[PDB]
Formats: sequence, C-alpha cells, structure tokens
Amino acid sequence: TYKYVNLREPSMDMKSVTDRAAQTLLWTELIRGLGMTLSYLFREPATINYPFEKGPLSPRFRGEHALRRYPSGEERCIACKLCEAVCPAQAITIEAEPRADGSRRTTRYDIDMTKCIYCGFCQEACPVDAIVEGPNFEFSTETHEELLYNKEKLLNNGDKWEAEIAANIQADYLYR
Amino acid sequence: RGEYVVAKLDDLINWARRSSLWPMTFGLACCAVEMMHMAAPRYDMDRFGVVFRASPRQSDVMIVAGTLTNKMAPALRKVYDQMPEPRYVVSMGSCANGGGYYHYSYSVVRGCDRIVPVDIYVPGCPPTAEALLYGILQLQKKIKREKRLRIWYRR
Amino acid sequence: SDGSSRPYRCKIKAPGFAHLAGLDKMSKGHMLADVVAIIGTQDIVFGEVDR
Amino acid sequence: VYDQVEFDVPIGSRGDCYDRYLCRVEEMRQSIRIISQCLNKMPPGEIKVDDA
Amino acid sequence: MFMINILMLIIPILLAVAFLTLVERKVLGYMQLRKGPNVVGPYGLLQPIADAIKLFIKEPLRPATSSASMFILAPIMALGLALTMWIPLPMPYPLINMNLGVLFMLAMSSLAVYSILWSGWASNSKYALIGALRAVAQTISYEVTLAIILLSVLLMSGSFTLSTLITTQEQMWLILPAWPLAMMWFISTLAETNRAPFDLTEGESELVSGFNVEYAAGPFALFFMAEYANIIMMNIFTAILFLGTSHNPHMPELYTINFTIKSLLLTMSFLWIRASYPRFRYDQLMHLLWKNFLPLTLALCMWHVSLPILTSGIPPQT
Amino acid sequence: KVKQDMPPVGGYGPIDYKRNLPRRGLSGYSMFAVGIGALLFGYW
Amino acid sequence: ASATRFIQWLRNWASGRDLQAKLQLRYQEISKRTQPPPKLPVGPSHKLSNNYYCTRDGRREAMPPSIVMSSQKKAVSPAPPIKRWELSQDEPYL
Amino acid sequence: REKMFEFYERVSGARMHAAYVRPGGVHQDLPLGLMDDIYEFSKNFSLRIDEL
Amino acid sequence: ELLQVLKRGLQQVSGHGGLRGYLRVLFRANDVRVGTLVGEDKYGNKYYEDNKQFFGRHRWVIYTTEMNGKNTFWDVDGSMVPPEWHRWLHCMTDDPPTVKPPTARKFIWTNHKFNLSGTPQQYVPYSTTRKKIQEWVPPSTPYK
Amino acid sequence: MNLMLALLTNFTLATLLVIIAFWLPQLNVYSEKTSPYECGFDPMGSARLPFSMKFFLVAITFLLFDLEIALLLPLPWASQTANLNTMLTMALFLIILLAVSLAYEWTQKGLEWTE
Ligand SMILES: CCCCCCCCCCCCCCCCCC(=O)OC[C@H](COP(=O)(O)OCCN)OC(=O)CCCCCCCCCCCCCCCCC
Ligand SMILES: CCCCCCCCCCCCO[C@@H]1O[C@H](CO)[C@@H](O[C@H]2O[C@H](CO)[C@@H](O)[C@H](O)[C@H]2O)[C@H](O)[C@H]1O
Ligand SMILES: CCCCCCCCCCCCO[C@@H]1O[C@H](CO)[C@@H](O[C@H]2O[C@H](CO)[C@@H](O)[C@H](O)[C@H]2O)[C@H](O)[C@H]1O
Ligand code: SF4
Ligand code: SF4
Ligand code: SF4
Repeated sequence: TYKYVNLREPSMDMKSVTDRAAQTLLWTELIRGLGMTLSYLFREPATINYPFEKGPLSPRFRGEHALRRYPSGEERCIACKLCEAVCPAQAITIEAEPRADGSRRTTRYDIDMTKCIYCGFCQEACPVDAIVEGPNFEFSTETHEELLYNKEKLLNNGDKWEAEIAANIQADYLYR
Repeated sequence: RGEYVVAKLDDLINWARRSSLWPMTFGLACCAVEMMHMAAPRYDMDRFGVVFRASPRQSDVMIVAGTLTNKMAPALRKVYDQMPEPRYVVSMGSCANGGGYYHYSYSVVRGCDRIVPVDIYVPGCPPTAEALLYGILQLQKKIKREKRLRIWYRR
Repeated sequence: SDGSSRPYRCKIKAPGFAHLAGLDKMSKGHMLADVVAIIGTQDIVFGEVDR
Repeated sequence: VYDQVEFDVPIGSRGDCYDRYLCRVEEMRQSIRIISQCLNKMPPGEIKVDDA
Repeated sequence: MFMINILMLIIPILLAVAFLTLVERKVLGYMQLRKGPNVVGPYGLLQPIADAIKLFIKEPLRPATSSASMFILAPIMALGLALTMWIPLPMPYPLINMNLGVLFMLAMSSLAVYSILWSGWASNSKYALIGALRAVAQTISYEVTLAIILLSVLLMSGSFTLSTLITTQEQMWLILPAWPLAMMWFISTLAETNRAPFDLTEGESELVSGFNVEYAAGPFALFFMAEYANIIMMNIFTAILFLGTSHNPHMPELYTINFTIKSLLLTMSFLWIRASYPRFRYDQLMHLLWKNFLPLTLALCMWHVSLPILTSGIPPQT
Repeated sequence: KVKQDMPPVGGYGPIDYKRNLPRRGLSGYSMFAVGIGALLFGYW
Repeated sequence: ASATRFIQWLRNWASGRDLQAKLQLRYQEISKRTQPPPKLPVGPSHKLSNNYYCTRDGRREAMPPSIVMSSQKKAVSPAPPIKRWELSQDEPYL
Repeated sequence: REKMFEFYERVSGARMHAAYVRPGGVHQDLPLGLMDDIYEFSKNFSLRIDEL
Repeated sequence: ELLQVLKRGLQQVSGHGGLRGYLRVLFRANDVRVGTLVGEDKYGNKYYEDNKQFFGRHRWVIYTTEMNGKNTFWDVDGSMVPPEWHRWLHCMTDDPPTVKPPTARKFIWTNHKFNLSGTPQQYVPYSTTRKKIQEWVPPSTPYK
Repeated sequence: MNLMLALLTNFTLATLLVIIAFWLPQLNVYSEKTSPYECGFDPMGSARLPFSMKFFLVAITFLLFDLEIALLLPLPWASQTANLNTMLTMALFLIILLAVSLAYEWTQKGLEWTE
C-alpha cells in the first residue's frame, strides 16, 4: 500500500477563496508558527547541569579499558591472546612468558587507545573476564602519549574501577 | 607591585578567553554527530559560552571531529593557519587522535597532530557528547592556567 | 567469498554516491542558495559516499 | 520480518524538494506505525542462530 | 553639558547592545528547549563582558589581498553611523532636535549600507564579494517601499519632525488607522537591519559569513555592535511611529518607562521571528517587496493623501 | 521459567502516528471585517 | 511537570495542543534502572538426542552455482510482472 | 535523537556504533524493561512530528 | 499561584543554610535547587536526589571544595566522583552505595584519584619488557 | 555645533576602538594566516573578476523610482495649500504614473532576473 503526500485539489467556493486571501494578506500561517516557538519558550528546557548532573548510562556501557583480578588478587589474564586476535583495530599488543612460578602471564599488554574503536570485542573474546571496558568516559588527556596504555596503566585502571566494574558485570552477565 | 597586577591581568584575560570559546564550524565524519549532540538541548554547549562560528577568522578552537584523510589534510592546515591567535585544537575521537580503525590505510593521516598542534585529546569512537564536553571543560582549565603576562613580566 | 574466514572483496553500494553524482543534473537553472537545498534533499553522508 | 508488518509507502507527485521533504516526514510516521507492531509482536526465544 | 549628554547616550547604547546579545542567546535557547548562557556570571550575566574582552585581545588580521584603507574604514563607519542614528530620537526629548529628523535617518541608513559594500569589497575575497552584492540587491528591494511607507504615516503626523509623532498619537496609537502600513514597515525593518528571515548579506549557511568573513577580533566586533545597535534603534523608531507614548512634560520619566517597554518588546519579536522561520532566497526578497509591498504601498499612499482631505482631517503644518 | 523482555499480556496501548494539525482561527470574512472596523475607528 | 496552571494554559493555547499529556521530558513513567535478573531461553539445538549436527548444518548444504549455459518456445521474463500497488485505506491522501 | 541513542546504548553499550546486529542475529538480548521505554518514547513522538 | 512560586524561591535560600550558602551553590554549581541528601563520600562530595525532577536532573553531586590536596572550590570535573557513586550518579543502578555497598577487595584503591593529565603525576608510557638480545662483553684484561 | 560634536564623537570613539583592537593584541603574522579564505582550498582566480548582475534591470529602475520618492516627500507640506483641488489631482497623477510604470515593467518581465 502507498499514500499520496501532496496531491490535493483546493476548494474554489467563495469562503475557501477568501480564507486563503486572508491567510495571504494577514499571514495567518506565519502567526501560527510563532505560537509554536512561543509555546516552547514556556516549557522547561532539557538541559542538564553537567558536570554536576550526568547523562544516564547502562551497565553495558563501553568506556575505558581495565585489567581485572580474581578475589585473591591474581590477574585474570592468562595471555591467551584472543583479545589481540579479535581486535578489529589491531590495538592490542601482547607478549608473555612463564612467570617466576609456573604461571602463564603477560609481560607486555598494551592498548593503543587512539587505535581502539571501543567496540568491546576484546571483552567478548576474553574467556576469563580479564579485559573489560569500564564505565569511565572522562579520561581525555593533554598529550597523545598518555593514551598509549601499557600493562601497568591497565592494571591500575582495574584496581581503580573494580568496585563499579564488578557490579556492572553482575547486572549484565546473565545476558551474556 | 607589578607581580600582583600582572597576576590579576592574566586572570582577566584567561577568564575572558575560556568563557568565550568559539569553535570553528568544522566536522569530518561520525564524531561530528556527537559534536552536534553536544550543541543539542541536553548538554547545550552554548550555555558555557561555547558558540559555533563558521569563519576561521572568528574562531578560537578547532575541534577535529573525525577522520583526517591525506586529501583533506592541506585544507585542515589552511583553515587552522587562518585562525587568529590565541587558537586551540581539540582532537576528537580515535581517528583524529591517532588514525583509529583506518590507521593502516593508505589514504588516512595517522593522527591530526602530524598536521596541527593539539591541546586536548578526547578518546572514544565516538566519544560520547558528554566525553567531548568534558574535553572542552578540560581545555578551559588549561587556559585558566596560562601565565602569559607573568612570563612577560619576568622576561 | 573465497571459502576462507576473510572476505575476498566487499564493494559497498552507497545510495548517496549515485544521488550526489546527479547533483549537477538537478541544479540546472538554479541559484546558489537552491544548491544548498538540493544537497540537503539528497540526504548525503560522506562516510558511505567516500567509504 | 518486513512481510509481517503493515505500513504505507509515501509517494510524491512533483519530484522536487518539498515532496521529498513530505515523503521523509510521512516515513517517520510509518516507522512509528511499524515500531508499534514490533513491540506487540515481539516473540520469545533466542537471539542468535543456535549453531555454534 | 552637552558632551556629558552625548556620553549618557553612547555608553548606554553599547551596554544595551552587549546585553541584547545575552538576551538573544537566552531567548533562542529557551525557544529551542535549552537554556543558553548560564555559567559565565549568574544567569550568564557576565557573558557579554567575556565576549567583548575576548574579541579585543584577539589578534586582528589584515588579509594579504585586501585594500587596507577601506578595510579599516568600513567597520569604523558602521559603528559611527549606528550611534548617529540615535541622536534625533525623542525619548521623549532628542539629543538633537531636527526639523527633518525622519529624513536624516533615511540618509544615515542609506549611508550605512556602504559599510557593508566597502568591507565586503575591500576584503578581496569571493564570499565577501557575494555578501556585499547581496547588500546591493537587498537595498534595492526595500528602500523605495520603506520611504513611501514613512510618507503615508507622516501624512497623518504632518511633518518630518520625530517629536511631532508623539503629539500626533496623544489620543491613540497610529497602529489603528495604519496597521496595513505597520505590517509592511515591520517587515521592511527586518530587511533594513539584515535580520532573519532576511539575514542574507552574512547568510551564514550559504556564504559562511558573507561580507565580514575576513574580519576578526575588534574589527569584527564593531560590525556586530553596529548590527545589534540598529536592531534596537529601528524598533525604537517603530515604537515612536506606531505605538506613540503619552508625554507628561512634568514627569518625562514615565514616558521613558512606557516607551522603553514597547521598544524592548518590539526588539524581542526580532529574536522571536529569528527562532521561527527559514531564510528567504535573496531574489525572493526582491519579488516580495516589488510585487506585493510596492503595489499596496503605492495604493495606500494615494489613500493617505486623499483621506485627510476628504475627511477634513489634515494635520497642522506646525 | 524463562524471563526475557516481552510485551505486556494484552499488548501495548494504542500509539498515534497520523498527522494532526488542528484547525484553528476565524474565517476570512470575520478577520477582514475586524481589520476594516479597526481602520474606520482609527480614521475617525 | 512543575509548570503552574496559567503557564500550562498559555503554552497549551500557543501550540494548539494539549502538551501536558505528552510531555517530552521523562519522569516516573520510565523503567527502573535496577531490574530483576533475566533467565533467557535456549535455542532449538539444545537437545540431548536426535540432534546430530550433520542434519542441521546450513553451511555444508550450500552448493556451487548451477551452470545454465557454458561456452565450453515461449519468451520469458526474470519473474512475473510486479502486481500493481493499492491505495491505503488507512489514509490514501496525506 | 538523544533519547534514541539511549536505546542503542542500553542494548549495546554504545550510543552510535553499536556493532549490535551481526551475521546470525544480534549480539545480546533486550535488557528487561527496554520495550516499555521504547513504547513510552513512541507514544509521544508523533506529536513531535506535528510540531515540526 | 504566583505567590506560591515566589515562596518556593524563598524556601531555596533557607534550604541552603542562608543567603551565604545559597550564593555559594549558585556560584559554584549555577543551580540552587534543594534536594534530598542521599549521602557523602570520604572525599567530601555530597549526593542529592529529587524524583520529581525529570530524568537526568533527578540526581546530582555537589563536589567537595578540596580533594587529594587540590583546591577544587572553583575547579571541579566529573573525574572526581569515586567509582561507587559513579554507578549511582550515572543511573546505571537505582541503589546508592550507602544502601548497596560495593564488594570489598584488598587490591581496590582506598583513595580515588581524579584525572591527572597535565600534572607531574600524569601517566607516561613505556615498554614493560626486558632487553631481548644480550651483547657480548669483551674481557676486561689485555691479551693480544 | 551640537550636531558636529555628536558626529565627531561617534566616529572618534569608533576609531579609538579600532586603534585599541590593532595595537593591544599580540600579533603573529605570516603568509598562510593572511591568505584569502575559501573553505580551506586556494581560490581559483581573483575576486576582482566580473560578477554578473542578474537584477541589472531592476537596479536601473530603482534609480527612476528613487527619484519619485524625492518628488513625493513634499506631499505633507503640499496638503497645507488652499488650492487643494489642484494638489490632490497632481499628487494622484504622479502616483498613478509611478504605478503604471511598475505595471509596464512587471508585465514586460523586467522584474524577473536574467538567466
Ligand atoms: C475603508 C478603506 C480602507 C482602505 C485600506 C483597507 C486595506 C486593508 C487590507 C489590506 C491588506 C493588509 C495587509 C497588507 C500587508 C502586506 C500583505 C502582504 O503582502 O503579504 C503577502 C506576502 C506575499 O507572500 P506570498 O503569499 O508568497 O505571495 C502572494 C502572491 N504572490 O507575504 C508576506 O509578506 C510574508 C512576509 C514574510 C516575513 C514575515 C516575518 C514576520 C511575520 C510576523 C510579523 C507579524 C506582524 C507584526 C507587525 C508589527 C506592527 C508594528
Ligand atoms: C495606483 C496604485 C495601485 C496600482 C497597482 C500598481 C501595480 C500593478 C501591478 C501589475 C498588474 C498587472 O501586471 C502583472 O502582469 C502579470 C502577467 O505577466 C500577471 O501575472 C503574472 O505575474 C504573477 C506574479 O508574478 C504570477 O503569479 C503569474 O504566474 C503571472 O501570470 C501579474 O499578476 C500582474 O500583476
Ligand atoms: C503576544 C502575541 C501572541 C501570539 C500567539 C501566536 C499564536 C496564535 C494562534 C492562532 C493561530 C493562527 O491563526 C489562525 O490559525 C490558522 C493559521 O493558518 C488559520 O487557519 C488556516 O490554517 C491552516 C492553513 O495553514 C488550515 O487549517 C486552513 O487553511 C486555515 O483554516 C486561521 O484562519 C487563523 O485565524
Ligand atoms: S574495544 Fe575493540 S578496538 Fe578497542 S581494544 Fe577492544 S577489540 Fe580492540
Ligand atoms: S585479556 Fe583475556 S582474551 Fe586477552 S590475552 Fe588475557 S585472558 Fe586472553
Ligand atoms: S573516531 Fe570513530 S566515530 Fe569518530 S570518525 Fe572515527 S570511526 Fe567515526
């Protein structure tokens, strides 16, 4: 089915022809348009008072990256390199070797935050919930180099944001 | 005391410059949509004194909002150079920050800091409108820290 | 597809590519400010036009 | 599932900007008409092909 | 004591203009479901000061291809003539009482056009040239209609003196007997002041910035200040013409209160109109004036010549 | 039991979409008469 | 929601609509930001028997193209002509 | 449009580049209470079109 | 109803501890609404809500004037909100950390830190791996 | 003298503001900054090249019509004459002829811009 958006024949009776004459000379349809912007003047605006008020987000939000630990404090990351393989932007760089004990752990874990597209494939790919995108979106920097995160920066992010991150995973993991 | 006077005069000019930032009407790709959302009613950048103006002659800030190609690079440099001083650049999003997801492309400049100096780097693909607004406020605080007249005084 | 896990070729057909190519046709006999209207009516986003 | 929702296609008559403006405005109303059917007809089940 | 009077005119004008920019931003903001300036000072009250200081410590630019003398002359002339439009305005007493105060304003308004023409030409830039030539077209569109409308109204006032318009409207606003002229006048002042929906010489969405695309910093501010000073002045002129305020000689301040309120509300409508309509195409502006206003303005001029004669209500020459 | 986002039991309430520009204002005769009446009072 | 009666009447009259019934700012009608946990269903392949993958393997049923002619009676069209569209009974004319 | 990015963000965690529709279906199921919010948004949008 | 409007306005001055506190918030936050205090964090930030305000304005924080040795009376930014209140403030949850406290881990930062970019304690990148090739070291004695 | 003082003050203040604007800010002049603006790319040809006028005929007509207002402006004074029969006829005669010329130019397509 279709409909016509603009296929009208206007009435030619005297009343309709005078109603259009008054509209042309008295600008009635232009005054009607003033009424609508007047009605907005007296509405409450939609502005929020940033940074005192914040735009609503959900637990799924994809923000700054972090590397997480188990409750014991051991790193979750096992240097499987699945996040590095799936990264659409090739933003992750990883090196690994046996730790001083026998553990399989990374020696390099970099994210070029200026290559990253914040797509979240890395946290989907991770089998142990080690790499996540956190809820933080207020980390703009004065230099480019400050956005090339090494493993120390990402572990600090996890230690900094774990309290919020764990609660967000708790809200969403049954959808995953 | 000259020290006290120049200290106060920096506050005056710094306050004027950060309170009346006029970005160039300049956007390149996806990230320009989030910039439009920062002008929209929810965030209303204009309420901070941030007003878009098209002419580079009447602009204080270039927000590089999107991918910079090699074909567009001379044009971006041209309009930056035509800004009167003082002028600032905000790099918005992964593309402008360091090439992003077209980083290895033959036609893409790997970061707009190869072409212009950059004051603030706003991460995201795209950064949320609020993330950009955070970047603009970070630029305001940077301008608030400028010590032009104090440095002139001690020359 | 060539049978593997990576596409061999992906040509993207953007509607705005054809529409913008017709901008010269549509603008015949019009003034500068109409070309502003004609660009908008085509609804162009250069991400898909340029890819 | 577009063959399961009812909607009308707007059609212009003069092939100019104004008729295309009207077509886009009316298409928004038809999108609201389709969205209303999607909310009422949303079925249960899984959301990606059960083929790992 | 006259120089003090001159300063009590220029200084308030500039301050009124500066806070008109704040009011415009707020009114557009709320009509657009947002707030507008509310951080720089309480309720954004200091925003105009920050803009003014910022612009005058910004580097000014002389384009390499520009004609230096006319490039500098044009912004000076714009602001200088904008302030000169206020000296005959009776509020209720004019700074300069002129017999032909109405004509003086027509002459100064026509001369103010050249600040657009010469700034745009002197820039030696294509967007500035296009903007300047839109000023030629827009002046050709409205002035002939604008002066004939004044003539029709003055056939009831009886003179070109601006203070006589107060006496004429002691019993009643002139908007009653001449609302058809008031409508065409109000629209003409929008085109006269280059205001939306006739904001064509700057025409931002088409010409980037039009005639003043090459201006920066203080020189740019002067054009901005001149443009907004003419918004207020021409709405004051409209209030005197059509919404005459009663003048009590022993309490002139009562006149200035009522007169100021009317001029403010007229100035708000310029912001209200800017928030509401799209822009004319500049050839459509010419056809609006020449094919609609001019035929009716010519007819009404005949009517307002005859009507005082046939009703025996010719106003006094003095 | 399965618990996923579903519409209410009887579906959602009706949703408007059709154009609605209410017809307002007076007729051409009435508006012209008011204007001519205002002119005649002003002339007198 | 906090607008006074007079302002509500003024802005309702100005727009010609009853704005209060369809406010564009959201209040308490929207969902809670904490929700009960889901329990999502499983797909049809979640079976312990009669579920051999070879019987539900879409990829392995895709065949190479059928060669109609290689360079090694009534006329036809690619498909039947398209049936003509009908005017909407909902609203044929906007 | 700002309210519709919220629907994007609630299903994908991104306001714009959701990467939500994938070969095989969608990435994640609708969060509980999302269709109620879409319905609230839709119930008022046609009035916004009229204002336009 | 106009008088009722003005009484709400006057009640805002008293609701902010007098005209000094009222002017303090008006100049710090450019807003003078009075909300219900939900709680305070260890850094001094105060969290308010008002569920009759439209979604987005129904929660807000009044930042502390001092955090981590930095004077923030005029200089505030969103990165001063600690993670536990970050979730509540951005409406990722309905429950404030007062009612639903976060899970305590030994490794979680006890002291939240704001954005440190542009300061001496900013992040500086470097390679976290050790040298890969060992160069031969010549003998320290002569013998030739 | 009042008027000349007012005119001198207006333009002096405007000149003073320009002088401050040019001598107070820190300048940094180089070739690329002061080059002509054209949306980021170098202009094609000079901006002094001829710019066609499509309303050329209306502009010339504006001259003839602008002189009519000079002839019509004295009408408020002309209404004080005792010889009101003559003035009213001649006042209406002038306006009608002005209307006739507009009708002639309108019908002959003089108001339409060239292509
Ligand atoms: C008893 C004997 C008495 C004799 C006298 C009796 C005569 C009384 C009736 C005479 C007619 C009165 C109206 C005359 C005013 C001019 C009317 C007019 O010309 O408007 C039509 C004009 C043309 O537009 P259009 O419809 O596209 O073209 C028509 C066909 N070509 O369209 C326009 O002009 C539209 C302009 C667009 C820009 C408008 C932006 C502002 C709109 C709001 C303004 C509100 C007016 C407020 C006035 C303030 C007063 C100070
Ligand atoms: C004494 C004062 C009052 C007298 C009025 C004086 C002005 C008279 C205006 C000219 C009237 C006749 O001249 C004019 O001719 C053209 C024919 O090309 C007519 O018709 C043409 O122009 C109009 C408007 O441009 C078009 O809508 C129409 O498509 C076209 O046919 C005009 O409607 C008519 O106005
Ligand atoms: C302080 C000033 C306050 C100004 C408030 C402005 C709001 C005024 C609202 C009145 C509406 C405008 O005026 C009234 O509405 C419409 C405008 O086209 C006209 O009616 C017309 O509208 C449309 C056409 O566009 C159609 O329905 C129909 O062709 C016709 O009926 C009425 O004949 C007019 O009398
Ligand atoms: S979010 Fe996407 S682009 Fe960024 S690191 Fe993870 S997989 Fe790579
Ligand atoms: S972060 Fe996860 S996916 Fe990446 S290497 Fe470590 S364990 Fe593997
Ligand atoms: S950074 Fe992301 S959103 Fe921005 S332009 Fe590049 S791809 Fe688009």
